[PDB]
Amino acid sequence: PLMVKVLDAVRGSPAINVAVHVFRKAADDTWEPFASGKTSESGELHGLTTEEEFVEGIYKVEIDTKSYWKALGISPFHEHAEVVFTANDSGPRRYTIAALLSPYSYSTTAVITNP
Amino acid sequence: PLMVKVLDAVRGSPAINVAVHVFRKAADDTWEPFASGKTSESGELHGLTTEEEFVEGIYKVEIDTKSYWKALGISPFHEHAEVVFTANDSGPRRYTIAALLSPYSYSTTAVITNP
Amino acid sequence: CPLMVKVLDAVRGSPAINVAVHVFRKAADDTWEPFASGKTSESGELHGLTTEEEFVEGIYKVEIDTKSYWKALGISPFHEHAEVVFTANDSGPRRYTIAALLSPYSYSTTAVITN
Amino acid sequence: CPLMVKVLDAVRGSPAINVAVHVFRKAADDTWEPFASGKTSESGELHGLTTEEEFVEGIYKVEIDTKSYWKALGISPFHEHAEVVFTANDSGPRRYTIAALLSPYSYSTTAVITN
Ligand SMILES: O=C(O)c1ccc2nc(-c3cc(Cl)cc(Cl)c3)oc2c1
Repeated sequence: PLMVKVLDAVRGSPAINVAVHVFRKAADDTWEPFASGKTSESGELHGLTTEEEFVEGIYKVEIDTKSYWKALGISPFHEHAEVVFTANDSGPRRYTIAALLSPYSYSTTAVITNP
Repeated sequence: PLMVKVLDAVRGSPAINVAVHVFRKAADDTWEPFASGKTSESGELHGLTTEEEFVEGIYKVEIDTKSYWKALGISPFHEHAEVVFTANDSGPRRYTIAALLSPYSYSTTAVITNP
Repeated sequence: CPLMVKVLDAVRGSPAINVAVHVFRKAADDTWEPFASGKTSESGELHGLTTEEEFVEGIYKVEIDTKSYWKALGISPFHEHAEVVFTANDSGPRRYTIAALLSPYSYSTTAVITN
Repeated sequence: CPLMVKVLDAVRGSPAINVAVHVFRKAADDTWEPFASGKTSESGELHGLTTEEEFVEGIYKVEIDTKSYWKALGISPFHEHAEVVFTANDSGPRRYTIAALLSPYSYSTTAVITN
């Protein structure tokens, strides 16, 4: 129910080995760690959560763009790319969070389907 | 060897039924029709060409964004989104041309892999 | 003068007017301390946030209230807000423009840093 | 005054300086007639392309010479050029800014139309 896809605009390739941390807002308004993982050779990160566990809430998907670029030897601008959204508030949906990275810019979009 | 993927930034969905025309620059410098098709329910267009037919050359992938938005009843800014590039000049590659559409904006990127 | 925020609307092809923007500075304890705020003008710009003396090196977060923007236009948006988190570095150029391009299910951001 | 082009560099976080830009008007026979051209300034902007009297309704193409830009910086780019093709419509607002954000394998463009 939650997938992350990351592309590299400098290389024209998937962004491989990008760390991604997902948080969910708790009742006390703090960000609780929810799931994390790394993008594969295809730039995709599957297996973050399950439909049972991915309940309604406000989620933050933090894509660790600085760590990605630094591991490539590049000094980038941003610390991370964040995507913050309410999920599953009209029932379960499947969400793909996609991002396109450059050293001084990024883009993100959501692809949401109803099973 | 050539796939096109189109996403809709207003709907948060694949862009379905987007017409795409591919041209290849001829020896006389005109744009020759090369292949065409429509995106599926997943926003993807497969089957445009073959590795035999997709020789070296300068290609133009024209994504018919105005026709897409007009079919949704929206008056958009652009006539189309174009992506013009040299392909297969260091041997065969597989190209994905991706685009993200809004009524007054679009983004495009390339994902290129070597089989 | 050292920091400007510019916000554009990809749906209407216009500046994003009267958008609330909050800037925070990361404190030593990793919390986000309020730093400056305002609303974008008719040109989508927010000037006068800080001065050279106040804008020291460090990590800053620019939060753009995209949800209220879209709702005021009668549009249901995906994101709670847009975030741009970056490091200010004195060894680079001296004026930072943080630009954002908004759609309901997507946003893009870039840095335009000049002397 | 009715038409301005602004070009930004997503790799360096800067304006895209000294980029050649050619504007064409679609003729009655569907060919592209030269209309105006220039090179972007230190701010990434190209002003003075046309006047109100000259800029009539019709379809225009703005070609940005991204390939030369990247090569002058020592970077191998994907695209031959970037294109932005749109209709000028008198029933909408009166000043058009065509903005482009460049990366080696990707570009984004938006319209900022104001009165
Ligand atoms: O090849 C695929 O399956 C695949 C999937 C998701 C994708 N998301 C994009 C995408 C995202 C942004 Cl934010 C801007 C642009 Cl231009 C493109 O391209 C994708 C390609």
